[PDB]
Amino acid sequence: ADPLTPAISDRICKHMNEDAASAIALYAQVFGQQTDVTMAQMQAIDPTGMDLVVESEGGSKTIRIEFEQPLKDSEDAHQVLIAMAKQARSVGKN
Amino acid sequence: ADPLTPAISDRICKHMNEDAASAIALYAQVFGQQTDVTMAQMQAIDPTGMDLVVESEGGSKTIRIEFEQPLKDSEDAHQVLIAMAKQARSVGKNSAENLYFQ
Ligand code: HEB
Repeated sequence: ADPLTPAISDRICKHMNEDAASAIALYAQVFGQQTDVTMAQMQAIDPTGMDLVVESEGGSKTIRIEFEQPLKDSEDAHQVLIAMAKQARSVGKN
Repeated sequence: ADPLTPAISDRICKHMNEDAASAIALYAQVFGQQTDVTMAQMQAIDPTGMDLVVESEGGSKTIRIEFEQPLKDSEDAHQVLIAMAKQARSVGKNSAENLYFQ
């Protein structure tokens, strides 16, 4: 139940970039409305949103995705990210 | 750098059964040599191995997967589990098919 400190953010991003690099690209494609996503890495996460580095058509744009509900702790972030991954996977397969 | 205590095992297994249920089935399929796995849940994890409950059309079999290298801490476990999931996915991409001739 750790608060979303910058130290926690770097930890979440570090692990998210290696374990769920697939989900990060889906975030950029579905919620970030990015086409032709090659790679996507998480740069930061805070209570109100997350920042993604999206590689596309030989170009590295950084986008920001705002959570509808503000996050309070690490567990809150965990639950939103898992749900967003499911929502993204459903839309991508269709 | 948390040691792999029984309390840590319960936490890892809980999260792995929630966010990684797909990868635990690949563990049963690839490393556990189980064919036609319906569901697979992780029951326990310790430095020398992990215990899986594998359901295969009403089988509910408990198998044990022994790690090549003993785990040292929770970070080591984290790394090992990810590589095993990637490896399991890779072998799955090299698909096998019964072969028949014209
Ligand atoms: C933040 C919070 C968190 C935490 C603490 C964690 C922790 C963890 N984890 Fe995690 N994960 C996560 C969040 C997380 N996580 C996510 C979000 C994901 C995603 C899922 C998907 O992909 O969708 C994962 C995912 C995951 C997976 C899957 C991947 C693949 O692809 O296969 C695995 C195996 C893991 C492991 C793990 C471990 C061992 C641990 C302990 C250290 N993970």
